[PDB]
Amino acid sequence: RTYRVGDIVDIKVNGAVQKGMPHKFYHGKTGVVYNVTKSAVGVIVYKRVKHRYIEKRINVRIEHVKPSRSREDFLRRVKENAELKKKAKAEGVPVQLKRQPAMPREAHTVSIADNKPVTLAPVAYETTI
Amino acid sequence: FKQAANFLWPFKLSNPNGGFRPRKFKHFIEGGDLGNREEHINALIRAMN
Amino acid sequence: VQKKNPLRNKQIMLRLNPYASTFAKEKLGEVKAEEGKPPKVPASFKELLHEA
Amino acid sequence: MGRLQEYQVIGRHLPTEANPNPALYRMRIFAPNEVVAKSRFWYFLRGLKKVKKATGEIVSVNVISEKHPLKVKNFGIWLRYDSRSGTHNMYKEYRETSRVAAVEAMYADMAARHRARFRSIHILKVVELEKTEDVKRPYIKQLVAKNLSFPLPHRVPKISTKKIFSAKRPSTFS
Amino acid sequence: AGTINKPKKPTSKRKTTRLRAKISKRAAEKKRKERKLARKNPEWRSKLKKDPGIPNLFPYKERLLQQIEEERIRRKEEL
Amino acid sequence: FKRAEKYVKEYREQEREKIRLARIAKQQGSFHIPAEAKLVFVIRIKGINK
RNA sequence: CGGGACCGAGGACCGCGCUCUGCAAGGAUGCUGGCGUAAUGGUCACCAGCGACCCGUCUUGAAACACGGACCAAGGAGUCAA
Repeated sequence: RTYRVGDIVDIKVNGAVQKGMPHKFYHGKTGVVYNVTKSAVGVIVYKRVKHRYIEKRINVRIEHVKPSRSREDFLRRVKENAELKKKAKAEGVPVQLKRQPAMPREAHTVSIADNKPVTLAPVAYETTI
Repeated sequence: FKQAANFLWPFKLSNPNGGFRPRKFKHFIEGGDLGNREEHINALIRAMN
Repeated sequence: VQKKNPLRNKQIMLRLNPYASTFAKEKLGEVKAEEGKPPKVPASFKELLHEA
Repeated sequence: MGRLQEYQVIGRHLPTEANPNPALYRMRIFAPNEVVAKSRFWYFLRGLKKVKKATGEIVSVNVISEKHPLKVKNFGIWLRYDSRSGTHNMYKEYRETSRVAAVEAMYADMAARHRARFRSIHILKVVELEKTEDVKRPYIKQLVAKNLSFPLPHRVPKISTKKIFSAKRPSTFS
Repeated sequence: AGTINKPKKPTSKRKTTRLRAKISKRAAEKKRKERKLARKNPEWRSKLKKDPGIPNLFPYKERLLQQIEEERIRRKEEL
Repeated sequence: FKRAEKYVKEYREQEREKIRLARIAKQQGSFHIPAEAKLVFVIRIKGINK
């Protein structure tokens, strides 16, 4: 994989080489590529110090760098928003374009005839014996 | 509901008549008054309002 | 000049809600339940309740 | 641990595409209220069936009232309590008129005799001793004895605490 | 001993602030130290704890074992 | 006036509807799981310190 | 439906209203008594209950240590010029 400047990458140092890592803070962090080398890459990371963000730069080998999927959902949602909006304009019917948080469950009825409940104790009697 | 609740100012209640539980800063299921108490919030609303 | 409690002053209740007088006269806070003989609880509910 | 009620709590795993009808689990929980009963029910399922509250639901919460609260009964309680050594089994007996009163007497008894709290006690079984010969403990055996009759020696009279001074020395014979 | 007639100097139960703070710090450092040794504990631990079982003085232990057998035979027949 | 009358009637009907659904499930030998609550009142009972 | 305490802000009318000759509806009025003076009120001294380390400076993160202070009157220290 040939990485390019401006690409957003994830840092995952594979292997159990955590005995002598100088900086374990950037493991699992996501940053922007500014410099490309054959076996190295320059990553811009932002750290939070109290109320402000400080900007740090690291040099990570390509073996610990994978492309990130941060904007995949945004570009995808833009695409079906455009497509369903075109479809809604075609068929003349309103449609929802906004994703919503999970709503509480409604009322429903659970049958008992084939699903008789099992009475449980705080310990299992099979374990007691 | 968003517009109605944001139109409503936050309610400034008084301290409950009869008080809190003896150890106030524990969970409701532990014998305190923090956390979710489900339909038991109505008695606290009567006491504080 | 003075906020008056509508739950203590009936005039503020009638100003904010004209249906309060109709509610009080028709006693809509004391509506009895619908008539009819209630069917008894099924037995299997009782054995499920009292099952050890 | 308070004015306890016994609740039948039935819950289940949330239905999925793989499992459209999950199994239902029923427990008898002695709790002060329904919120505590549901919390203890989910705690026991996390301990046993690995079913979390966030992925499960409560189907039913009901109150189990005593059938005959006016009949004197003997109750045997098999329980486990946690101390600094670890977990221990205990079987105890209580002469009460309801299961909930037996459980409150149990909780007070364990707190008094072993300093065990609510979270350190697990109630495994509460049973009715239907026959007199099923009673094992001597402190219940002496109470279920034939023709039980005893006096009450040295009864201090009940005098109001606001009446500071008395004119005659009280008697402790009635 | 002649404690009744000639008692010695009393042992004060009134704590001092320096002693209370020092004892609290010692308790905190002991908790952190036993947590660290629990993390670096080389002693073998069982995956499943030893369960004591049912007490013998329980009057319905035999019918509980009967319930266990009918449950396990029912499970074996179902499986 | 008419709107308050409608609201009072709706509250009474929704309460009787929940009771009727629970009774129908109990009579048919099942349990009616009520809908989860949609409104929560939250009160801050601890101070602004630490 | 009672029993109790504290409060009376504003000062022609306007408004929302209702039980609509009027009103408990955008903030207290009506009736009555004693006194008309140290009676209310205020100041000073003292007693009583409760509360309350001696100020300034230095130090460090802070206390402590250290330094100054017998009392009073007058004087007494970020000014001017480029």
